[PDB]
Amino acid sequence: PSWLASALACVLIFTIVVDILGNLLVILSVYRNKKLRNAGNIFVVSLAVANLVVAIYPYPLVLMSIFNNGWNFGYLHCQVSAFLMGLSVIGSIWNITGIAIDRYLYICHSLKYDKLYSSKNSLCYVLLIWLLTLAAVLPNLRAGTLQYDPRIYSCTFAQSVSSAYTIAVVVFHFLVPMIIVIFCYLRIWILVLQVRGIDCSFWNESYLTGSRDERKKSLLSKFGMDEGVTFMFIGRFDRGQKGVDVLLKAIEILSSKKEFQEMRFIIIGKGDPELEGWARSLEEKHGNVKVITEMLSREFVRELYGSVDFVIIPSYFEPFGLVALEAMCLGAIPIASAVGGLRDIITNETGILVKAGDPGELANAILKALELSRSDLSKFRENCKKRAMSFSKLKPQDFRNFVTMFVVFVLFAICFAPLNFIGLAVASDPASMVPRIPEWLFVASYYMAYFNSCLNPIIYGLLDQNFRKEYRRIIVSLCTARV
Ligand SMILES: COc1ccc2[nH]c(-c3ccccc3)c(CCNC(C)=O)c2c1
Repeated sequence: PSWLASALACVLIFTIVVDILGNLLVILSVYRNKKLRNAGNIFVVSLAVANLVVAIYPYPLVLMSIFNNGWNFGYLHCQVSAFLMGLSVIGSIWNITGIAIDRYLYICHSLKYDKLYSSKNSLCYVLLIWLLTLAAVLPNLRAGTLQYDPRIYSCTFAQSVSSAYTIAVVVFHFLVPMIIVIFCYLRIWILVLQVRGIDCSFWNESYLTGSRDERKKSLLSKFGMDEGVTFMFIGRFDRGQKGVDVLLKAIEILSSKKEFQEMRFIIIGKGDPELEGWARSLEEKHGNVKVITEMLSREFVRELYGSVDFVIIPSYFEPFGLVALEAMCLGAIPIASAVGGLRDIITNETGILVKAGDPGELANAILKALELSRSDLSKFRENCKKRAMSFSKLKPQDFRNFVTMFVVFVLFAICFAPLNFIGLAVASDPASMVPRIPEWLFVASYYMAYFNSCLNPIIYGLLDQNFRKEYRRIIVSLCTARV
């Protein structure tokens, strides 16, 4: 239809104008604003340079080609314009990966140190990204996989020339970065929820009265057992979640060992009546095993964390693991499954890590925990506290920039997911699938991808307070005369 042709031209005109003005504002703002002048934003400047390239030479030729309803320029213009569109779109996905790693390394640095993370080698990594993308786009000139597509009025990467090239492009320059970025932002989100989650004004040693040795002697006395190395579990009783069954099997393995006499176990929780029986059975057979099926208050749990020597976390699946942080507040050394969430909290100096679902490896860990002398235990406890303390320090920070960068990525993925999905579909049978795929779907997936080249300036102005203020600062400074 006549309107379908002129509609596409509007989209490109809009994309071009917004891209040039908007990305000039992004590059200006970063070098103008002191807060935006960080080296971690070098990745944002190269991304704006990548976005700008397509609007000066390739996109205006595509716009002219709509009106000509054909390629009226040379084969060389068809090759160079197709090439620079490659450099831009491949450069931008890798630059987005660069930001995703930079930000994940920034949160980790602020957790371990009081000094601000300085992305010192950031400019050196941007030079590797453009060497990586130039290495990926350049083989296409000799392969002859760049040609004109009448359906979208442009010269681009033809997905039907050779399926091997298109499969590799979809795998290495879309799926691989996707997995890396999804991993970076997932690990960031969990660490923010842990920062949010902890309460240092509740889980605080100040509320505990005497000495640790005293508190423990008193706790054990109430339970009717002598002084020993005491271990505690606090969780639901279930087959494949919190792993009280791995702990129960471990207590059985240790009951034949001489070293068991020196051990004390406080198992707290409820759930499977079978796992309740097994636990009550070990309680009757051994006077160093105590089970608490009742529900205890935060206050009493806080006293237990400040008395017991170790907290066992034998979980199969533990997304956040606030329990470990809560225990570390009151100097309880955790022995926990090296699963997600707990591996982020427990460092090698602040606890013992074990492979989930192995009663043998847990039994040996408990034996290793027993062999630790008072002196080693004091440093371990001190470390545990310095680790909990580093989580709560990040509480007043502004986590808005993480959201803006995440939105910049999410929108990139939406714009390019159809193109890459079609890419795969065409790769399966280029001869058969070129007609079998709808024309509206094809034209939409290409112009959606083109539209992405103007989105980042709009996002920065809508979610980042600094970019919003600076955009206005520049606009006025150029349009308000001096007299
Ligand atoms: C591999 O070398 C090149 C070379 C030139 C290229 N130009 C484009 C492209 C630019 C803007 C919008 C859509 C596609 C790609 C991306 C091509 N991806 C797919 C799935 O066909 C490209 C790749």
